[PDB]
Amino acid sequence: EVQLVETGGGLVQPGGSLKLSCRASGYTFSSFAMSWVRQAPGKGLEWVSLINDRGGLTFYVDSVKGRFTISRDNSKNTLSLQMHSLRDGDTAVYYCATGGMSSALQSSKYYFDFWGQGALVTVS
Amino acid sequence: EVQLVETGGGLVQPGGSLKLSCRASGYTFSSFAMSWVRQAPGKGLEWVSLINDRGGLTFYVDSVKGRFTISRDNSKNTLSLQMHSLRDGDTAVYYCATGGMSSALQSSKYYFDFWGQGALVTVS
Amino acid sequence: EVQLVETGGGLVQPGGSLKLSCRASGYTFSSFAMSWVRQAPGKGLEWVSLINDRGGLTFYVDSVKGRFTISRDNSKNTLSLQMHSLRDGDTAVYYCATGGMSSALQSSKYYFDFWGQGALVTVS
Amino acid sequence: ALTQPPSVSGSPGQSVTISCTGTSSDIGSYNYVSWYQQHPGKAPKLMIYDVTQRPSGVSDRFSGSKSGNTASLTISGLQADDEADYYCSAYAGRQTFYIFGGGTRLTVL
Amino acid sequence: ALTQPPSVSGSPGQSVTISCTGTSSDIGSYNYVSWYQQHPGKAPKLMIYDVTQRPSGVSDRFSGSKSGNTASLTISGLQADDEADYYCSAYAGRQTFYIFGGGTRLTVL
Amino acid sequence: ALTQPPSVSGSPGQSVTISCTGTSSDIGSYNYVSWYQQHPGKAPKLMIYDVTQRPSGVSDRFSGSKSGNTASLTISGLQADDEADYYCSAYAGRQTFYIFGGGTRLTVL
Amino acid sequence: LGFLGAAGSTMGAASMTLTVQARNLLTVWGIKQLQARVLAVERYLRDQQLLGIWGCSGKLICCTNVPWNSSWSNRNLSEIWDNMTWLQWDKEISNYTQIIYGLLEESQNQQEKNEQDLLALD
Amino acid sequence: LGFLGAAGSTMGAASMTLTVQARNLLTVWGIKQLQARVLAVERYLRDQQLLGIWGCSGKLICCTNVPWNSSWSNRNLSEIWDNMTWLQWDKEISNYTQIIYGLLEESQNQQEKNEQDLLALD
Amino acid sequence: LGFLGAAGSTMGAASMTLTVQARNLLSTVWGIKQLQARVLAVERYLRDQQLLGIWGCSGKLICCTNVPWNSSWSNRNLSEIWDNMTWLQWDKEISNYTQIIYGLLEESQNQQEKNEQDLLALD
Ligand SMILES: *[C@@H]1O[C@H](CO)[C@@H](O)[C@H](O)[C@H]1NC(C)=O
Ligand SMILES: *[C@@H]1O[C@H](CO)[C@@H](O)[C@H](O)[C@H]1NC(C)=O
Ligand SMILES: *[C@@H]1O[C@H](CO)[C@@H](O)[C@H](O)[C@H]1NC(C)=O
Ligand SMILES: *[C@@H]1O[C@H](CO)[C@@H](O)[C@H](O)[C@H]1NC(C)=O
Ligand SMILES: *[C@@H]1O[C@H](CO)[C@@H](O)[C@H](O)[C@H]1NC(C)=O
Ligand SMILES: *[C@@H]1O[C@H](CO)[C@@H](O)[C@H](O)[C@H]1NC(C)=O
Ligand SMILES: *[C@@H]1O[C@H](CO)[C@@H](O)[C@H](O)[C@H]1NC(C)=O
Ligand SMILES: *[C@@H]1O[C@H](CO)[C@@H](O)[C@H](O)[C@H]1NC(C)=O
Ligand SMILES: *[C@@H]1O[C@H](CO)[C@@H](O)[C@H](O)[C@H]1NC(C)=O
Repeated sequence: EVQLVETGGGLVQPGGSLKLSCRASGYTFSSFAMSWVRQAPGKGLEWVSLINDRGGLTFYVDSVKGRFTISRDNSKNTLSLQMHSLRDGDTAVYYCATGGMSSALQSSKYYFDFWGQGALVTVS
Repeated sequence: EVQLVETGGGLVQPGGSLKLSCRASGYTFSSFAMSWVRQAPGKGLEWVSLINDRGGLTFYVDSVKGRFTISRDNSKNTLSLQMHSLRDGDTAVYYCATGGMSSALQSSKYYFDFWGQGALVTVS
Repeated sequence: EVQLVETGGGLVQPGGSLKLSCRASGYTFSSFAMSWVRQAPGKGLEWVSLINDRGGLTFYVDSVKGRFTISRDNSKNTLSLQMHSLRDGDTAVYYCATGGMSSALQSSKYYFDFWGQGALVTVS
Repeated sequence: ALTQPPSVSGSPGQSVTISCTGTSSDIGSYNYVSWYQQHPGKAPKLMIYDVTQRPSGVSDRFSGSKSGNTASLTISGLQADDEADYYCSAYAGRQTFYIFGGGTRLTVL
Repeated sequence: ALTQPPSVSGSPGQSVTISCTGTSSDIGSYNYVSWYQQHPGKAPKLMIYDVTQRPSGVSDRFSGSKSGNTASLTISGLQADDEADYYCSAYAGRQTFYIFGGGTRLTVL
Repeated sequence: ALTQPPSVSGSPGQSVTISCTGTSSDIGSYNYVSWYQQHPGKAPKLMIYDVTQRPSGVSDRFSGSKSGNTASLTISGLQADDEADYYCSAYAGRQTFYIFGGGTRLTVL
Repeated sequence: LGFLGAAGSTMGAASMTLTVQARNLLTVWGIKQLQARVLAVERYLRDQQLLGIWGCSGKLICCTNVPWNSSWSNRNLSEIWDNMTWLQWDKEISNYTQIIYGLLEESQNQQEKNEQDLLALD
Repeated sequence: LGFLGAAGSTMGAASMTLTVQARNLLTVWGIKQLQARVLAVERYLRDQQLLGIWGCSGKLICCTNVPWNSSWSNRNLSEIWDNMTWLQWDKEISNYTQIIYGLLEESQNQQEKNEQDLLALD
Repeated sequence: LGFLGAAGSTMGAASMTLTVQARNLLSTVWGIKQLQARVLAVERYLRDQQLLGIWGCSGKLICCTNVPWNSSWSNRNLSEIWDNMTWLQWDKEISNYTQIIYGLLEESQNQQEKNEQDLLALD
């Protein structure tokens, strides 16, 4: 009964910025890596970013290295994503996912396990 | 008299893999670095791969970086190239040669003296 | 004042090699980084080369990365730029400038304080 | 990107396969080829992780395999609940972490 | 290179703004946007170093700012001296260090 | 690849200079040029190792040099037995290791 | 948690407290105290030299190139890093530690030779 | 000049000659000489271990990832490196010295964990 | 062969056994005598480790440096130095030049440390 709930505004003008939040429950938040994956309205799933369990290491796709910042706060069970400039091609449903990397003392994952409901980011 | 005998090669279908073994006789095998050089039937010579005298270090051209594997068993004299995947482009006489690197305690080679006879690798 | 007096010259074969020299006065030579910036005859500015305070560090644009050598003699308070091979796009007035980098101990610059009068390099 | 067919179909009681083809630097070298099932209007769910394993609470029907540079998801039974888009995700090393393929339409007759 | 207008103009006593647009790795992340005024036939000179800071000895009139990925140079009443070309310069990072925009012809009516 | 003339033709007793041209990052910076002689039905063998040296057992007529961004093989007075393809090669750095120039058919009239 | 405070703690939790237990590793009565201090110094230097020859000098958490052999412990990563303490683990693999250290030395020797050749390839 | 000769020079000038001081860190008098030698060895090794836990082992000028807090000293680089000596600086930041050391240790721990995790990203 | 086993071997062969001779540097009248001997051994080891440290070779047994070799010290070719000579004959040959080499290594490391510090200053 793992829960993941995304929050944040769904309508943005081109060239602006947007912060999404994502609250987790039902598991130890600090023990798992987290990621954001996007799905365009007419396309499939595309990975956006990943962050480590402790919150220090961040990784991104080539197209978003200078625009997106992923962060987490384990003490508030919160995953945040700050998007700058947010071009028209970034319009998508953004899902939280649990998994994608491990702490080297845990078994490997390399998969996305629990999936969140999703939030729709529309670029005007 | 130094001589190198390539005992491999033949017809192979695309998708299949082939292994070429080049025995060496007449000199101390473990003291020389070895390489594989490719000559297409209608073209000139092309360097493919290089292995050190100890055998721990391997280098390839970018084209065959993930498909070829060079190896050396110093004890039973044999330089072996295992070509996985493969394509129509890699149709060629493959020569083994004694050079291309040095131990870093001896003089610099950067040439390929003492050449083998050459095995013919044909891809349908 | 701070005066940067180029000498050099300009009459060079298209495949030739030239050396510019630059003298500086009015300030402590060994404490500023130096650079070369070129301006094509009637177009905008282009940064060419950067040298540290001690002469140990060189940085170049990619278009000259294998051709130009920048050097400094702190004892005689001179800067020099050795160009080899060259090309048709190298027609320009070259200027010395003080700035563009600073050691960790001192304050940051990332800009050019004083620009010399320069010299025109033309490739026939 | 990974290549998948646009559509696969069959009637209840037979088994079907969904192919996922990549390159040597992703599918071949790294045996972490997960599969996801996305119900229309809902979020995806994990069906098989690694290249053969299966999470708890997922039916034995879904199975996986990999030969050469081709991975495959085999679905048996076809109880007509699985009206969904299937995706294959593959770890591709550093700098390119994960690559997803195009969706495959599963139609139950 | 950076994108910068080819010319600006105005009357004496009026102010103008010279814009200069770069990318996120060039103007946004690094606040080292110098401005240089080159009279024709003369070597350039420094008029702004950093987004706001002005050199010692340069006339007070010159100022500038940065917002987002756009930097701008703000001048004051165009005295007859201020007829020259104005070039930007942004610290891109390591690798390619500095990039210099085009010239802006400033015309006094 | 290196650029090298497709063929040359020489007369016995007259010296022939087989050339080779590369780029500044490869043949120029790295002082390791090498010339090989390949008979039509035989595996190649090595005539010039490094720019000017010659291995024991190879006739003293074979020598070579480099200048600027080019290199040249001189084989002195032509003999009847020197009917073969010639190749130049050069160490080009720890990335692209060795680059081989095309073949030069040496015709002896 | 102070010195040895993680002794009964989970290995994955105890592995964050290495520094506290590393900082604390360093006429007749004068001779006795000097023998104890010299012994402590020699033990520290032997451990540091042993880390050095493995290529792990200056580190507290050093990854190596020696694969783990199932014979030493056929236990999954969870059973070691999440459920066990370092004392239980130290007892579990004590028989093989003199083997493991030897393998580490060999791998570093090969690595050093490799590094040497690359610095010359040019 | 020789040992401690740069003591009256500026910090950016004294920092150019760090090896000169570094090389000088290594019965009535039998036991006293032995105690002095053990003391010198102990102090040197404590300094080397302290550099080690910060990730600065083997270096004399070691850059770190701890930002400078303006409460420790708010003087700019032209007043610290060009117009100050090391002894004056030591007096200036003495109170906050242990705080800096703690942050340095913590920083290395995080950077020791993160690097390990990267080496696990297959 | 164990401790000092590669003494009559060539330096090429002997260079592969450096760990063997590295581990043998560490372990009231006789009390004071043995503590003096142990402290002497510890001080000599630490002086060698500090000397390696100020050369940028800390933690290494085979350390490449950025100091060119000067023919004046010895003009021998690598086919004699490494393949036809022992470390004892070598060490005797470059005994008169050891201090110059040590000074050059120290200055090279100081220049490299300043260069590395500046390369991190750049943003
Ligand atoms: C002791 O173990 C219990 C669980 O059994 C845990 O809650 C507690 O933190 C442990 N204490 C220490 C110091 O490891
Ligand atoms: C693992 O340990 C066993 C028992 O000590 C040994 O025989 C075996 O060779 C080891 N594994 C490998 C891969 O060498
Ligand atoms: C590890 O093995 C134990 C054995 O009891 C098992 O319970 C546990 O689920 C395993 N953990 C894994 C596979 O991550
Ligand atoms: C280690 O060796 C001792 C003595 O041979 C033996 O009693 C003990 O069971 C061994 N331990 C393991 C874990 O094999
Ligand atoms: C001492 O300070 C004076 C300036 O007051 C300076 O010229 C001199 O170089 C300094 N001497 C040393 C040894 O640092
Ligand atoms: C250290 O503390 C004392 C007492 O609180 C204070 O007087 C002194 O100025 C401080 N030292 C500094 C700021 O260097
Ligand atoms: C001594 O030299 C001989 C050859 O002269 C060699 O075979 C032998 O291995 C050497 N002994 C050692 C220990 O190197
Ligand atoms: C080598 O040594 C000689 C004298 O011993 C000296 O003149 C020469 O400059 C040196 N060359 C170097 C260090 O390159
Ligand atoms: C080294 O010099 C000796 C003569 O002193 C000679 O016999 C040997 O061939 C030389 N080796 C090389 C590689 O030049």
